[PDB]
Amino acid sequence: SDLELHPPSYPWSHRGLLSSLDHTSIRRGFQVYKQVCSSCHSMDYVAYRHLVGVCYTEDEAKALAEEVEVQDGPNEDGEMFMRPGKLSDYFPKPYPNPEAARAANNGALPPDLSYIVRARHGGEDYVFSLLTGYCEPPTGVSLREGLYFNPYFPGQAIGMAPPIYNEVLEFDDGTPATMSQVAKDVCTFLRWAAEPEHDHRKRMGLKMLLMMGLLLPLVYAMKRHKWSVLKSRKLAYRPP
Amino acid sequence: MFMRPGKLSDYFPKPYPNPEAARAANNGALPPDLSYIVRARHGGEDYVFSLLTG
Amino acid sequence: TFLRWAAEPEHDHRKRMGLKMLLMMGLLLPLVYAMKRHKWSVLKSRKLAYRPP
Amino acid sequence: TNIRKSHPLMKIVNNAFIDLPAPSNISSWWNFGSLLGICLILQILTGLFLAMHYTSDTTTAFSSVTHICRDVNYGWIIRYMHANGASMFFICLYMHVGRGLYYGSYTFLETWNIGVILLLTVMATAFMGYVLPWGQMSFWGATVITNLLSAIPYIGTNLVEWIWGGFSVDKATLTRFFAFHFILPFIIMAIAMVHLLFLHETGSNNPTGISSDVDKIPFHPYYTIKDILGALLLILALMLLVLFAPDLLGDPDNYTPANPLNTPPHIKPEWYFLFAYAILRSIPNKLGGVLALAFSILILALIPLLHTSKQRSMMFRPLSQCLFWALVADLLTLTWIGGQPVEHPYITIGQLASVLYFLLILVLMPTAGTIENKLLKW
Amino acid sequence: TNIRKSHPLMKIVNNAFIDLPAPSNISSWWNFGSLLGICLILQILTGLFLAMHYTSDTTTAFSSVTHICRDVNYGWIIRYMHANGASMFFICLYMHVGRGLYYGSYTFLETWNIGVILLLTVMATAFMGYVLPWGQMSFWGATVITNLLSAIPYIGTNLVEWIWGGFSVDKATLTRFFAFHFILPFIIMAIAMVHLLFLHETGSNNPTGISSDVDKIPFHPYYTIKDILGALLLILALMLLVLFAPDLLGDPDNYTPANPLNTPPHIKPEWYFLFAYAILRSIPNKLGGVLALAFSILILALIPLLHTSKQRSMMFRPLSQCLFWALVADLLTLTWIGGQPVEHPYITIGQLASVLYFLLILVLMPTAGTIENKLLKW
Amino acid sequence: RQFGHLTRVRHVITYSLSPFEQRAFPHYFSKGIPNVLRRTRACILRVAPPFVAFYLVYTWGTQEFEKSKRKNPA
Amino acid sequence: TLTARLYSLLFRRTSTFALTIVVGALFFERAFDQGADAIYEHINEGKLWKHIKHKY
Amino acid sequence: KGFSYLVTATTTVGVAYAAKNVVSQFVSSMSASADVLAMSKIEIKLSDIPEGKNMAFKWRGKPLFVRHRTKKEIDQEAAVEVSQLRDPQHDLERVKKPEWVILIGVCTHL
Amino acid sequence: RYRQLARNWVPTASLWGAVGAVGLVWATDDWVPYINGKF
Ligand SMILES: CCCCCCCC/C=C/CCCCCCCC(=O)O[C@H](COC(=O)CCCCCCCCCCC)COP(=O)(O)OCCN
Ligand SMILES: CCCCCCCC/C=C/CCCCCCCC(=O)O[C@H](COC(=O)CCCCCCCCCCC)COP(=O)(O)OCCN
Ligand code: HEC
Ligand code: HEM
Ligand code: HEM
Ligand code: HEM
Ligand code: HEM
Ligand SMILES: CCCCCCCCCCCCO[C@@H]1O[C@H](CO)[C@@H](O[C@H]2O[C@H](CO)[C@@H](O)[C@H](O)[C@H]2O)[C@H](O)[C@H]1O
Ligand SMILES: CCCCCCCCCCCCO[C@@H]1O[C@H](CO)[C@@H](O[C@H]2O[C@H](CO)[C@@H](O)[C@H](O)[C@H]2O)[C@H](O)[C@H]1O
Ligand SMILES: CC1=NC2=C(COCC2)C(=O)[C@@H]1c1ccc(Oc2ccc(OC(F)(F)F)cc2)cc1
Ligand SMILES: CC1=NC2=C(COCC2)C(=O)[C@@H]1c1ccc(Oc2ccc(OC(F)(F)F)cc2)cc1
Ligand code: FES
Repeated sequence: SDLELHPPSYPWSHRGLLSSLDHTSIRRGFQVYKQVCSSCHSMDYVAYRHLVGVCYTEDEAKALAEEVEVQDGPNEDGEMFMRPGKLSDYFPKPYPNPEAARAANNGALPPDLSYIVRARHGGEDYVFSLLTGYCEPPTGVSLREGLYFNPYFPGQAIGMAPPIYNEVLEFDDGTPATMSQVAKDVCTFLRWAAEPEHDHRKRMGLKMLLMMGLLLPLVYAMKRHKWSVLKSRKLAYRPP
Repeated sequence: MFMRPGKLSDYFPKPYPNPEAARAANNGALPPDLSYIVRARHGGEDYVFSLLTG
Repeated sequence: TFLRWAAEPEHDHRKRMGLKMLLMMGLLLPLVYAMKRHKWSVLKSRKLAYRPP
Repeated sequence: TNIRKSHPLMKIVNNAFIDLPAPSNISSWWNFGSLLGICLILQILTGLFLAMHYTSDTTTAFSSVTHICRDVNYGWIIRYMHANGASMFFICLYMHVGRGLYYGSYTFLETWNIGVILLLTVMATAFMGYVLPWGQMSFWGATVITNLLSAIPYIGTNLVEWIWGGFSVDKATLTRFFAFHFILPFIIMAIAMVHLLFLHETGSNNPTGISSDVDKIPFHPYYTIKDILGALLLILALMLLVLFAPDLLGDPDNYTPANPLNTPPHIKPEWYFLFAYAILRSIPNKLGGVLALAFSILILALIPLLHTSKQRSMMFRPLSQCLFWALVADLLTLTWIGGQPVEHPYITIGQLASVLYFLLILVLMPTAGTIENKLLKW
Repeated sequence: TNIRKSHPLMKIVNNAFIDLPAPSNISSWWNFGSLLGICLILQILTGLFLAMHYTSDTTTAFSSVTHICRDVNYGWIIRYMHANGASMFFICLYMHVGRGLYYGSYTFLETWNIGVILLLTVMATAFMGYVLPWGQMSFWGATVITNLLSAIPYIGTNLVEWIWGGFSVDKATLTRFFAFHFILPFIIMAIAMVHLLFLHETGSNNPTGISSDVDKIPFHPYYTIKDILGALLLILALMLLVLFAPDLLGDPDNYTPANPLNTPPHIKPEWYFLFAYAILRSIPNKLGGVLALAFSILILALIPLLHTSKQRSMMFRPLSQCLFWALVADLLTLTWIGGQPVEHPYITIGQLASVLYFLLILVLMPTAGTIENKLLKW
Repeated sequence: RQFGHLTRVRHVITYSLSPFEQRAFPHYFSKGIPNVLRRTRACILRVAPPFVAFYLVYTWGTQEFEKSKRKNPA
Repeated sequence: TLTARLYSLLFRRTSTFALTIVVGALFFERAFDQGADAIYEHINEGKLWKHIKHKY
Repeated sequence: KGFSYLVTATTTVGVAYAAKNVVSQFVSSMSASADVLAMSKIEIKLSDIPEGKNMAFKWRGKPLFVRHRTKKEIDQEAAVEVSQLRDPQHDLERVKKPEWVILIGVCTHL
Repeated sequence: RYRQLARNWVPTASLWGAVGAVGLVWATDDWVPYINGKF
């Protein structure tokens, strides 16, 4: 409690200044959210459309949308119905409110995952080392039950059961579904979910650095030119 | 969700849960909300009075 | 009557203020008007004389 | 020596409003400038208060306004003030422009064109403000009017959709109109600063139209008292509306929330745009109607070049005076027509009024200037 | 003759920014004034764009901002710019104030006190802007800070509740903070106009501290080029953050919606207020801490009277230079402390840093001025 | 330009009186009513004619709208 | 010198100096975009959707 | 002169590029958001509507009618009165398929 | 005579008209090769 273990720094394929997200890794990581996390955890800020051009073709995304049941607004009778999802629907809330979520999780509310990378210090490093960090308590530690030991969490007692282990799911691409591999992929997706802009921003960064490489010596040269009149000048005092 | 008795703090209740429900119940016509009705019809009280008695 | 009140709860307060506004303006309009005339009296009264040699 | 004359900030205020040589003989018609300033301050204050309570989401917006009127302390008086305020502003504006035309104040070109821009800018402001409550008129008004820019060939459709930020006037349009409506009065204040800056180069015109340097008087106290008197009268008027007749100048459909499925029986904008609505409605063709609507306003900018009289002011110009009042009455008629449904006889009254309007400004009053000149042997 | 010198509007711009006699020798430290202007324009533009998309209802607000970042075209870059923009503004502000202190620019009293007000006004602005997203920090930050006004005896409780418009920071507070945050930059622009107006009475100081009338140079083109160069460097910096490190200067708790039931582990305001947070936190007593926080800022206003040196600028004042940099480092320390939880050793580091701060301004640097005077036989 | 070099005036005498020496409303009705009549007679034939015509075009056209909305026997 | 050729051809007349700059910005925009883009997309080989999209 | 003005000309080009970018970005910010484009278009399955029967849908928040038309409807709407209509428009140019008429389900009147 | 014996702004306003044409076409974004000719 009130101790440390701050995450180490894993060499993500997107750590580098000009390095984009691995989009194949995002695709796998989505799968990890879909099959594992989405039972407990919402992600209210992603819609099926957002996967298009990122990790899924347009109709692939449509397939994924059609797979879910969503409520739709009042019909003729003034009744609510269910339908298949479209691209336009946001990824569905696993419970109809937070209190319902709590009842289902021994009184703990699972955070929405939209921003989770962004709203926890350490981001991907934190979350990765969380999922892969579960260990048996040290000698002398006894946790209230249904709260698990994890050295990377504040206080070390987390109300989340270790959600991740080998072959916990099947990969579209068929990548070896080892525990560490699935924690990487889900983290990659969780970064993208928190910051869709990651790649565009990094592209612009490059173009900004380039333009500034041009413009900074250029304007600096303009400055020196004008000021050369003054820099060169020699003064002479000549009283009679 | 539960039901309870109203308090002072509750707004006067909607007779149906949406407009489409209201329509079904009124041969396809939607009864206007009455909050502003005096204000949102030319003639105000004179209009509405002569409507009800007309 | 209820439908008027529902549309405009303020009906009575507004009408009270109307009265107080009319009253204050009854005071203030001739008052300030009098102030105006006073200052301007210098100018209103003045007589002009052209007197070339 | 004396602070009012030296201190960098006080100097300006002194030069502007205390020791400014004003003509002896400016009439009540010169009150309007100060009054417009008041209008502007009034809107900003009442506006600011409203904006502490209002929301610009389609779903919350109509009710947030009524919430001001029911549950916010004195929210009602503030709201009705800002609304009647907008009317008082346009009255002041049209009176002010009237004086410009009749007394030949428009000879002050820079002052004048700034003024035209002030007018346009206040117009934009009030157009977008009227949308903010999200009533039936607000919505259908804003839809029809913005759609006119669709008649622009090549780019019309794209341009209107970019303003909207979608395929109709919807969530994105309201939120941006809130933004624009907030910042525009600020820009109006600066333009008005400049408006004055140029006026202060020439000093004021007067009703004779004849130079008044031989009979100027210090602004304070003559015109300080007189502006105050005028402001009282403006307040008398404003509050008469707010406290006795708050809805007199508005449309009731604006108490019925905006509904994209049910179009109101007669769609009109606010009264202060009715003359221009009626000109627009007179033209069969839609781009024609647009260009007429624009010209009904922008023509203001041309009036300086259309001046023929050897005398500046209409005081001594009987024929011109008659024509001036003709134009005024015609604008009353254009307003009547613009509030009317498109049926006989109004279609034809409107067409005539529209012809008369442009005819007066571009042909009749120029001519009259000249006839008068000949009557005077120059 | 020449338009730039005559025309009422151009004259001002000429006098202000083209033909203004500037000292030959002003350093990079005089860049900050222009840069602050840029900061201000930058915030207004990016701000205006954001405001076309944002809503100030507790329920919609957090998501409307994220909507800008997900679904509005380029909304992300705009938003991050306005946020890093706010940091760049405070950097420019603290650099600018630094130069004031070191070079004795504060002898220009009117200019200087206006400046203090600019600082306060920008502070208010950024405080209220940070609330607008309605994150965990936004909310709990705004709560703690506004609550300090509760420590005002007699009226404290009432006063804080009136600001809020209720019994906690809630719906009414956010909507009004949106309003205030919008109009304040406008008022900052005017105050800044005035800030310059007074500066233009004296012209600029320079690093020697010695009058420079014998060696002035026309502003354009020497300082036009040089300000541009500076603005590039500001842009380089701003965009480095936005495009490489957009979250570097912020707190992650501000990605977690505001929740009145769960208080964050460490509550801090933005970094640009940390020195003052740490001074406040040093005092046991709550009204004590308030008055210290206020004094840590308002003391700026007194520094003119605390000047002892016979020389204006610190250029030739070694002892004073050391003390100046001591103050700077101390403020770095106060910032560190203010970002830290209230535990050993930080409680005591903070207390010391707080003492050191006031000690330097009110006793040490006055003294040093005087010691230096004696070292020079005056 | 400010008071001091506005223009050049020669040979003109201005006599006036303190406000505190004088009535605010000298002969307000006895001079003022006649003056107002004089003022109105002067302008009404320029100003009133248009508004008469407005009232008429509005009277007529309002009632032409009335008539056309009725039925006629045919 | 090259610069001499440029001065007399493009830069002496201010109308021409402007025409130069608009036209050159045109070709610079296209060139710089295309080149920097290729620089980024080689630095990030394999990782972009546009690199993997052939699979779906 | 050439050299020193080259620097100037170069400089301006770079700034123009950057400025173009800054500006046009701000501009697209005002054009419809991705979420408003996601409601741009609506897909309808034609094999899921029967012959003669109307089927309503929701479009830009408004009713949107598609109708499968019989050869009765097609021929009876083919040779109606060319000119005499209130709003003169023939049928082979209100539609793109003879047997499919698509219409927004809002009365033009009120 | 002497205005008309101006008309020396005709070749300069020719070059300013190309600046206006090419400028509006750059700011707004086929038959110019390379630039946009290859989208
Ligand atoms: C896009 C903008 C379009 C163009 C703008 C049109 C402006 C709209 C008009 C508003 C009224 C403007 C007032 C004009 C200046 C007044 C001139 C005036 O007072 O003339 C009077 C007669 O007064 C009188 O008889 C005064 C009676 C005032 C009449 C009320 C006006 C009706 C409002 C109509 C609203 C649509 C004679 O005065 P002078 O020649 O100065 O002589 C004084 C005595 N020697
Ligand atoms: C409520 C407000 C509170 C009070 C305000 C405090 C201000 C915060 C401080 C920011 C930095 C201000 C800069 C002060 C003026 C700079 C003076 C200066 O450049 O001095 C240099 C040494 O420079 C150098 O060595 C330049 C190095 C610059 C150091 C970076 C500063 C660190 C930032 C800390 C942030 C919290 C010597 O220059 P001169 O005496 O002019 O002599 C020149 C050569 N003859
Ligand atoms: C229900 C059995 C869960 C499944 C399946 C997953 N998670 Fe979870 N998670 C759950 C609860 C009840 C909580 C709250 C924990 C607490 O101590 O109160 C959580 C929390 C997280 C966190 C937050 C860590 C922090 O610092 O707060 C993360 C990053 C998280 N969960 C991630 C996650 C991922 C990636 C999952 C699928 C791979 C996943 N969770 C499944 C309950 C449940
Ligand atoms: C020229 C100045 C202004 C004019 C002409 C003006 C005009 C209008 C108009 C016509 C309305 C519709 C009023 C109604 O019928 O409900 C309105 C509403 C509003 N205005 Fe303004 N306004 C101005 C300045 C401002 C300013 C500066 C603000 C805020 C900073 C503001 C905030 C509002 C708000 C919140 C509403 C919605 C509430 C309401 O409808 O009353 N206004 N404005
Ligand atoms: C916000 C709107 C406006 C404000 C605040 C404003 C303000 C003022 C002020 C204070 C004056 C001097 C006082 C006066 O002579 O009445 C004035 C004069 C003037 N204004 Fe305006 N004005 C506005 C709009 C306009 C418009 C729309 C026009 C013309 C289309 C205009 C043209 C003039 C002219 C010509 C004068 C000089 C009058 C004279 O000296 O005879 N103004 N204005
Ligand atoms: C001194 C000038 C200004 C400063 C220092 C400033 C500062 C801030 C700050 C610190 C935030 C929080 C940013 C964040 O972390 O999300 C913010 C948000 C915001 N500001 Fe400003 N602002 C300024 C001017 C303006 C203006 C003039 C407007 C609008 C007219 C505006 C509109 C907004 C809006 C809508 C937000 C919410 C969106 C967001 O959080 O990014 N700002 N401002
Ligand atoms: C929005 C914030 C501000 C803006 C836009 C601003 C603007 C400017 C500008 C343009 C200059 C002239 C250029 C320069 O010498 O750097 C200047 C100078 C000055 N400002 Fe500020 N300023 C601001 C805040 C402040 C503050 C907070 C202070 C003091 C607390 C201050 C005190 C001064 C002083 C003393 C000078 C004269 C410097 C000299 O000539 O040596 N200003 N300001
Ligand atoms: C005076 C002749 C005797 C027989 C008719 C007696 C009725 C009174 C005279 C008016 C007759 C109505 O006939 C006419 O109808 C049209 C259609 O609405 C209207 O007139 C208008 O028509 C269209 C309206 O879209 C416009 O293009 C046209 O420019 C305009 O004149 C007038 O109302 C009237 O000119
Ligand atoms: C040096 C003596 C040998 C024995 C102690 C060795 C430990 C190192 C020295 C510091 C001892 C800690 O004891 C002390 O604890 C308090 C409580 O948090 C902190 O000190 C603080 O106490 C409260 C905090 O609310 C403040 O009112 C007080 O002004 C301040 O000094 C310091 O951390 C430390 O002065
Ligand atoms: C200067 C001026 N010259 C003349 C006349 C009359 O003719 C002669 C010249 C005037 O009537 C006036 C005038 C103008 C405004 C005013 O009161 C204000 C001030 C400021 C204000 O807010 C604002 F935003 F505009 F700044 C609102 C009202 C008082 C007097
Ligand atoms: C006047 C001035 N005197 C001096 C120095 C340097 O010391 C000598 C005196 C300056 O650097 C400057 C200066 C100040 C601002 C500026 O660029 C602007 C202008 C306007 C602007 O928007 C605003 F809202 F403020 F109006 C934003 C930036 C350029 C130059
Ligand atoms: S006939 Fe359909 S709304 Fe009038």
